[PDB]
Amino acid sequence: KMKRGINIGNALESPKDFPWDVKMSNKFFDDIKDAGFDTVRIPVRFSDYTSDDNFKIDEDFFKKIDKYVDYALDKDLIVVLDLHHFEEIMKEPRVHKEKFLKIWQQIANRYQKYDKKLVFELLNEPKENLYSQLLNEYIEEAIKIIRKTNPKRTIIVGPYNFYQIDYLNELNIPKDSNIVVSFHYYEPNDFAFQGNIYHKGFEHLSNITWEGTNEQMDYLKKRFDTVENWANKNNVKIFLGEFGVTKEAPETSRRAWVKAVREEAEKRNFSWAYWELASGFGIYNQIEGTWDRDILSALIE
Ligand SMILES: OC[C@H]1O[C@@H](O)[C@H](O)[C@@H](O)[C@@H]1O
Repeated sequence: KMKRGINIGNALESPKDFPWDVKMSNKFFDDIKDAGFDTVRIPVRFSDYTSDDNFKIDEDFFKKIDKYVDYALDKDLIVVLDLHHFEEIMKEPRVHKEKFLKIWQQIANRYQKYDKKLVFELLNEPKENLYSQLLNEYIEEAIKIIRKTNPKRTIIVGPYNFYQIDYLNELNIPKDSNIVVSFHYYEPNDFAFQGNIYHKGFEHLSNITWEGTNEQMDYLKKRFDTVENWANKNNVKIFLGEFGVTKEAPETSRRAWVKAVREEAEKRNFSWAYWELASGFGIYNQIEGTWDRDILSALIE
């Protein structure tokens, strides 16, 4: 099902009391669908909308999610609903385990009848103190809750340290046929993030190139070898849930990197979703509804 996807980023994963620079809008799903994408990824920071008791998700905000998911779903888009930027659980996972499992109880109860095309992504980029042996324990506990109301819906999990290839070996594949494994890919980091203010440590880089040299192509291929090999041995399909390049980077390298990564993904039967529609990594002007053909051409011929 999933192949060509895009993230609506820096939108609903914004902090509850500080919105970021992209305003979610139904027109987005029209233009994404018409561009050739079959899949949209929607990061949502539900953790900012809980009664911090039974951890009841604010119904107001929750209705906002009904609006866009239904609209997206009523265009035949696959919608990955993604619990994004749950920051407190990365610092003290043991304190927020229950808050995490309560959150997925509500989500699964509420969209249990929804079309197959609605997919669940449990926890974006586990990092810091939520290390693998806890992450796996919480992942198994969340799937068994979800599986009472959503027994066949697709569920996406990912490894520790920002969904990193290097931590796939520690990620446990659950007892379950309907699970996709996701990694993120932005290597090399200094080229992909250069000049972006939101990427702490990268904001003052400048004019770094990716020309597609043989060593550069070789590295990319070996990194993707590592993931394919893992996925073969574990009989799971892989989803490249985020990849992209900031706008500040050199126009021509940006296109070549994105093409090369997209191509390598498809070459190995990976679904993918480009990091980010309309923000600092974007390829789409939210004010005029126009695309950056130069980058869009790299993603979809
Ligand atoms: O999704 C994680 C992060 O990635 C960056 O692209 C966004 O600009 C940041 O504000 C966000 O914290």
